[PDB]
Amino acid sequence: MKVIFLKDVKGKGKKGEIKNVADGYANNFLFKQGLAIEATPANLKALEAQKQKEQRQAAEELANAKKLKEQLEKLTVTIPAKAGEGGRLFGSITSKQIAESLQAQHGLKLDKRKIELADAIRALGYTNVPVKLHPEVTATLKVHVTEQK
Amino acid sequence: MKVIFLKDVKGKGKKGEIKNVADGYANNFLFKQGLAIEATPANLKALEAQKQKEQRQAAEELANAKKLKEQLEKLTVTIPAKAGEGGRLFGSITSKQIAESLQAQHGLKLDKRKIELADAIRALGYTNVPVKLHPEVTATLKVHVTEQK
Repeated sequence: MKVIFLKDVKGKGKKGEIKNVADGYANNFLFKQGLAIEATPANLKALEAQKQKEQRQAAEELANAKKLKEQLEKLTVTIPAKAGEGGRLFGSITSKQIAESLQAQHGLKLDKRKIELADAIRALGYTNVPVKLHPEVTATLKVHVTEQK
Repeated sequence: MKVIFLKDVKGKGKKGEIKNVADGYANNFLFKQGLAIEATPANLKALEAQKQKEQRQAAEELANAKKLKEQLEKLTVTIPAKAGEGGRLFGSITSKQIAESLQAQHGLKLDKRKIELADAIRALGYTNVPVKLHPEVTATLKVHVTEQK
């Protein structure tokens, strides 16, 4: 009996792992723990549709990360800050500030989790910060810390 | 008369811009300044071959930048340095040092031009530096500056 696996596969085979399972056992265990479903020509086409949309989405996303990477690499975030000791800052500029100045000045709302800053910026000057927009899309954000007051 | 443009097009149409130019004029001016060539069925197939190889290459490159991006994001460059003044360095760690420590410790020979460091690192700690491996492939290099002596 052909079956559409809903869960127990390589994690969640819900994508559409269609395998011919033993009838009965299928409807006695798999079908019992919601693991699989009847490979009816409806729930087969209906599966195809979901896989087709998941594939479209994944592609929109990638395409978006790519356009977004282009917007970012033309910018320059400007974060002014109180410094003294040879350019050295009083506090530290971190991912939230950078994320905020980016929204405020460039109209971009980016999750601070994507701003791959390691150690918090603690000095006046320019810093190129990497931004992980997607598994295979990283952009360089130029950050500029200027002395205020 | 069909002609294979060798130069004067959008920069260098040498890719294979095959256009039907007026016979005579072609062989009197274009053919004269090496701009175009006879669209013979040999120099047409021979063009196809070059376009086909240029397309293969461009793809190898991209594929390589992508694998290379994976190798880099697993590393951690360790550059020790003389510091004093509250972690502050005596000199500055720049792209050449980073490039060198990368070769020396990880067996990777990368052009320092790809290490998108802005202002030279002048303090002990960790710094994520962007690396432009290709027009659309950037990786994050984690750099670790440790106090020596």
